[PDB]
Amino acid sequence: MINVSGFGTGIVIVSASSFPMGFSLSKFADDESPISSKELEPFGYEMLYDGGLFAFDKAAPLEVSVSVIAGSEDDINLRILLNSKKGSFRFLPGIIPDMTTLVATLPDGGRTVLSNGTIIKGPAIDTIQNTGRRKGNTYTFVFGSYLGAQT
Amino acid sequence: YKVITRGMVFERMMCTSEALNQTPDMISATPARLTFSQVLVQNPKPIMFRNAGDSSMIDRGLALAEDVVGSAGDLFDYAVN
Repeated sequence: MINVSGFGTGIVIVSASSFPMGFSLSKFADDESPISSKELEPFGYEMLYDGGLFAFDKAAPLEVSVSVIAGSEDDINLRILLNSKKGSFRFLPGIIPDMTTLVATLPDGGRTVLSNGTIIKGPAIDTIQNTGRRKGNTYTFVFGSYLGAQT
Repeated sequence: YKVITRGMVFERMMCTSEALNQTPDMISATPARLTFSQVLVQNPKPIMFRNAGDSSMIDRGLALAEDVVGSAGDLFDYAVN
């Protein structure tokens, strides 16, 4: 059998300036997917006029999204990260506040070193659902470095 | 300027136009559209020389030698010194 569980997953987000030491996401949401990423597209194809095929490279962002429980310390840290304008930081040949998410998936030890990226979108205020229970908050980051997976 | 985009070296290039754009879609950075145009030259490859003695001579045409006043005594004192 293959264990494809998700319990025990931890995330460590380290930002260049906002959180140089970094924070840890462990409290993930129950209604929304704790981690969700759209399919990477690093290749493209074009049709030649003789029916042939040509294959080339494209620029492939990695848009990841993490869902956290409303009101938790991870949610507060992510909101603090969201509310940090890029124009208030010193600039280097790198990226405005370069933030990397070390993802430790399960006791399998799968470590993902998604880096060279930044947060993009998230909820500013908590939305109260019809049921009366605040919706889990999904924050989306984008990355340009998507290698480092082990085991 | 020499523009090297992707293994595509371009020499003798000068900026013809340039346009900045400031919009609420980019509040930190500013998009900019630059346009360069190559300076057409009669000889793409010129011939030079190593040592400083052997140029081909360049002619200055008619000059209309301008006028100064120093008298010959001043020139003589200058040559003496």
